[PDB]
Amino acid sequence: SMLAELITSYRKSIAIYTFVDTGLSVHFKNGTYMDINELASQYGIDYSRLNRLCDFLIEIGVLVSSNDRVALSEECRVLADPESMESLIAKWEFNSGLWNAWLMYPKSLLENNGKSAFEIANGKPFFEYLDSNKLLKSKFDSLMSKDSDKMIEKLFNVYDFNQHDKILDVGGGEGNLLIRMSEKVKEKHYAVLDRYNELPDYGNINFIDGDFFKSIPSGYDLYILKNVIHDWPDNDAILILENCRKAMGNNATILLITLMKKPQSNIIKYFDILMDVSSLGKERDLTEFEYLANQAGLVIQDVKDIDESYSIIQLGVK
Amino acid sequence: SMLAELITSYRKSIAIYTFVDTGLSVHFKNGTYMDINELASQYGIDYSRLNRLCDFLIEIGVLVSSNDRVALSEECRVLADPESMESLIAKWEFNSGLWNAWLMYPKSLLENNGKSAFEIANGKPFFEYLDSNKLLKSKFDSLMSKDSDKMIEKLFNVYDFNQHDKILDVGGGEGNLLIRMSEKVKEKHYAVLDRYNELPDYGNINFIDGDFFKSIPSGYDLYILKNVIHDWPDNDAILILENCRKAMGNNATILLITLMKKPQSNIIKYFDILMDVSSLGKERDLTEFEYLANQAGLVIQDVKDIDESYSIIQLGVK
Ligand SMILES: Nc1ncnc2c1ncn2[C@@H]1O[C@H](CSCC[C@H](N)C(=O)O)[C@@H](O)[C@H]1O
Ligand SMILES: Nc1ncnc2c1ncn2[C@@H]1O[C@H](CSCC[C@H](N)C(=O)O)[C@@H](O)[C@H]1O
Ligand SMILES: [Cl-]
Ligand code: NA
Repeated sequence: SMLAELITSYRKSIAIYTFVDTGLSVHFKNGTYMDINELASQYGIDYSRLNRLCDFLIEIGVLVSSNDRVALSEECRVLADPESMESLIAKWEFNSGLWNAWLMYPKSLLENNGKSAFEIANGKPFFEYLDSNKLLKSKFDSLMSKDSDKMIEKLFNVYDFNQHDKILDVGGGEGNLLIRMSEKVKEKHYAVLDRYNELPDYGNINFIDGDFFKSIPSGYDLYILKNVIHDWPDNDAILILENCRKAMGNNATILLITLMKKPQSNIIKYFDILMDVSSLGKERDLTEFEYLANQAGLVIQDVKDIDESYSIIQLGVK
Repeated sequence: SMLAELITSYRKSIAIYTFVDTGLSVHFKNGTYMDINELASQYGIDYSRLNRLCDFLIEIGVLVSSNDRVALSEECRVLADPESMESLIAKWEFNSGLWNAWLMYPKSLLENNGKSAFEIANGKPFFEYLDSNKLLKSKFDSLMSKDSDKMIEKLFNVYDFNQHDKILDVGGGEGNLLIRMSEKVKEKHYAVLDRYNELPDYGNINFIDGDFFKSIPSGYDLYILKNVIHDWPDNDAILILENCRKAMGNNATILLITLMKKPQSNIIKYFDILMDVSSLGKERDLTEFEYLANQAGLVIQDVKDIDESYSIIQLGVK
């Protein structure tokens, strides 16, 4: 039945996770056809068990078959590229911490104690958990950087970054937004604020180890908040925006790069439940963003679509 | 996108898990509409968080909406019934033991050291884990009992159980197959063999605490193996059938009630990966069953369809 299919859908996700995690995926570049017997021998996997996994991946349209040889389907070819968005999701999404968070979604709803399903499952908030696991953080950080890679060209078209001299990426992680930005937009003071166990290095980017709940570095004319605000409950989001307001000058800009609840967005509902489970975060409409801005002592000056899901919100001091 | 959607489709599974586990589903009997605010108040869930879950359940076709009011979709009305197949799956499938088994699927393939993904994840094999968790075992056993409820009518008019005097259900669990069988096939000697922390009690049914790897009781003219063989690798399946051979008389019958890889067996690959991860089990075609029987000194006398996925295989002594 349709309902039976929905309940067992998670097995499709796990089949893809397994294909990548085993190291098999990177042998299927450019829709090339592989002998399963050969792969099984190389990796010391039982042929029959590997063939049964491939049969399932054929059934769900990830693999195609021809003369006892298997290739990635046209739509799933990106899975052979380890730097593809889909590969980076497959290498992050199924980490034991986030996987177990989902089981505590019901408990997190019934308790209503300000603890996310993730914190109930793992005994630590999401970003504390990442702070304690270097390899898992690099997998998350890599996925976030790929999001900046996919958006930078769309971003240039909707906002003139060249009008700014000093730019701070607030919660910028690896700082890939500014790395990509620095390729077209030259002779700027580029800086990134995040939580770092070790400060990263890249060109003349000023990486600052800090905490946007405590303070925001002053003296920047542009403050960028990309995929930050949706992580946080209202009060936490207001504190970040308020710390930004107190740090910034009267002629300075805050630019939110954010998913926004718009009429057509299936994808925002998937992010909404992920944000809830991960950190009691949420996706917001323009009215909810207006509320955050007003509470923080800011005003929205401009709103523009980056694409169907993503938008820029330009704020100044009220 | 189609690949991205397959990777995140587990969230659909968790959404239904959550809807049942919170106890929300039983509130929606007879396709009646509910106010989401009243629902939230009844269960002490934050209204906004419950609304966001409901928006996801509408998107995936579990709920239908009329403004602030939601009802179960025609296809998902069974979630209101706590005794439905889909409800019993939702209450079993997402136990932390089996959920975490899926993460160890890649390691189980690469290790190839006779240990299931379940045993790697949980530190003990599937049926040992159920031995030590009574509440979880009752949820597993209930789901198995429902499978018997579903096929007993089709099973009656495919095999004449009335021709036998003494019947043993080997790995029969709660013994629901014989319970339901006894309703229309009366004045028989019914017996169930399984591993029990406490003996079930029903009518004249002889519940026997045993281990089908060690011995099968003698003196029954019918031995039923329903949904047992597919749990086991070839060597364990042969041993079970060997123990049935050594127990049974020359005039006695073994009846395998089993999922079979046959033409128009739609959902066999889903069960196949489940059996692999759970206990290094597998689904088999008639040839593979032929091999198991021959190795255990048995002969396939008859094969018949129960439905599109389930078959009966009639065995006698070679
Ligand atoms: N207290 C805090 N102070 C600063 N940065 C924080 C923080 N808590 C979380 N973050 C950072 O907020 C980021 C959210 S993910 C978004 C990353 C990046 N802006 C991008 O769009 O690709 C992470 O890099 C995380 O480390
Ligand atoms: N060593 C063993 N000896 C006896 N029964 C065993 C066993 N290992 C597993 N089982 C039982 O095998 C069954 C597999 S599930 C199938 C149950 C039932 N025949 C039905 O079709 O609904 C479980 O009840 C489990 O407890
Ligand atoms: Cl939330
Ligand atoms: Na960045």
